Amino acid sequence: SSGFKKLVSPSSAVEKCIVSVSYRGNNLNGLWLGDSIYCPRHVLGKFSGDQWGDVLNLANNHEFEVVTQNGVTLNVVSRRLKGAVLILQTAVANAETPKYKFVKANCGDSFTIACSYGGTVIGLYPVTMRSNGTIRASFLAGACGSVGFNIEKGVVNFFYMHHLELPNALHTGTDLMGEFYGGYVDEEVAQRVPPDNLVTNNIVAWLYAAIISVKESSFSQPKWLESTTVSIEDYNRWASDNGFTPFSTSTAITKLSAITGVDVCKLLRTIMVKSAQWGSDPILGQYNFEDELTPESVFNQVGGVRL
Amino acid sequence: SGFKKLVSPSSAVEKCIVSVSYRGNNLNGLWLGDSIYCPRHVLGKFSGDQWGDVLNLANNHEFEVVTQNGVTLNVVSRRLKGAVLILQTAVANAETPKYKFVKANCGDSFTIACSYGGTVIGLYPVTMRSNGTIRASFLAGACGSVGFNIEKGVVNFFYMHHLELPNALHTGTDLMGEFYGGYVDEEVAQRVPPDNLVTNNIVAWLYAAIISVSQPKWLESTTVSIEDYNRWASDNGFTPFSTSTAITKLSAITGVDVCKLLRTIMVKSAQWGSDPILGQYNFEDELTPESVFNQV
Repeated sequence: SSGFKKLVSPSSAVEKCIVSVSYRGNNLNGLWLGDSIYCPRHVLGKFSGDQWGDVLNLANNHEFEVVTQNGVTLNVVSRRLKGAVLILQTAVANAETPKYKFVKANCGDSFTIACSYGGTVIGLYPVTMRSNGTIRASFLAGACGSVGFNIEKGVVNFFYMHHLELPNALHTGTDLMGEFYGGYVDEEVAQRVPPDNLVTNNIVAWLYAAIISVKESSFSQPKWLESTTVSIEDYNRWASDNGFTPFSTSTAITKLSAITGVDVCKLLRTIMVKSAQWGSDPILGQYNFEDELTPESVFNQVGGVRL
Repeated sequence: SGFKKLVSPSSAVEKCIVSVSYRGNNLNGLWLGDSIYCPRHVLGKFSGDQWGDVLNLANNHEFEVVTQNGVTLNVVSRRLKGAVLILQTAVANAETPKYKFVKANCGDSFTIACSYGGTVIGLYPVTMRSNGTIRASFLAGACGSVGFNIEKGVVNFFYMHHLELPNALHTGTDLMGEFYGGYVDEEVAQRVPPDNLVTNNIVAWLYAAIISVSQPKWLESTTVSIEDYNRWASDNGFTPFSTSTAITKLSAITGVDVCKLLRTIMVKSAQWGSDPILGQYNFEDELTPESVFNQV
């Protein structure tokens, strides 16, 4: 095991914003910021297609039961839909809304999931936005509405809101503008589950981690680190045909290429070599690629290494 | 997997983390009731028997304690408890959550409030290893950072950072002041015993696999004795198995016996093969049985 962890953001500023939203026997989590509550529209019931708007018109404000964790019932005074997200307006604002921002997550981007049940955050864990717009989480009945976020420069960044479980340990949701990741629908129908490639830039960061942690107690470089390079332009051609995302320039990647000495390309060739066939000498104890440790996460933890 | 290594939420804990500065020295503290718990070495480097004499020379006003809100807390009395220093604040922390101090056992996992200057900048899970150490993040958070979890509405505080070892290893005490693994707060040579793989956690991980799916391509159909397995354990770098309520329950969710799993470990241990378990070719020993049961 390494000293390079998949860090989670502290949840103080988010917990204050999570509430439960109930509508005619349906229950899930909502996100309270200002005088707006964001939650998945299916709290309205098992609908589909163009039914939502009609259902909303027929639904009534007072039928939406919203309760804070402190046991306070909030009154709803207006309702609307943005994409697959229902935004309920509260009579009074959340006095402790933090500085926040709705951002769209890319492939590889990592963030924290506030696993919630009944409006209460019961746990946290990191996840990465896969290539097929899904994420690998640990949700249970009622987890719907849980948000994905991180904290950067004192601003809460909301990237995700959980909507449903696509069979087999997979889940999907929207950003906070209401746009589903990928293009899956909040329905119980088809699961055209697209390609989930292994993120290349996270492998690079992870390899830079193994190298760094190995150098701390050895003189010799890892027995799996190739000496021959390959081109950025070249790796991609191989990636698309083998299930790997396209390598992209990253300041974080740069930062620690200049610190370890190794070059990204020696690492890329390593990916090819070990992908085609993994030897019998593990990287950080593993005989399989680590896909969710990001360049930024590795760089931020490197400082703690004994010089 | 859709079993994950869970981290506990931190709001309640963040309201109790503070900044404790002394004479040049600086680190984190835990404020509960009207007490602040922090490592005693904030006093400086001392040994054996001198901590007590050193404390008596200190002026409570030399202890600068600041909350995350920037409020300065006035220290009114002090004491030592094991390797932990405890300061009394003029006022009680009116936002003290229900809590309990518990000693973590080998294999227990909890969350580290990665803190610097009294601020939690991140969170990460760790597990208590057989030798009394925990593999933290290279960015482990300053001394005083606490390890905890939440169970049935109560915050359980198990650990506090005291000293760093190479390879991101750390150790410290419980909140009663007792060191894990018998280490001491001295920058001196100390023996660091073996870090064995946690059997009980491996077992829970396997069940998570069975459930992630018939009887699997590597599930082994043969059985081993418990005392037989522990026999082979003490000389292969493994922890002695000790069944619990959580384990017993996963064994009921699957028909799979616990001994068939103990077998699968022995086999895969000396020679794994090319049959992956949860897309992995190595053991995951940090996913506890309670955590797996809770995720089903």
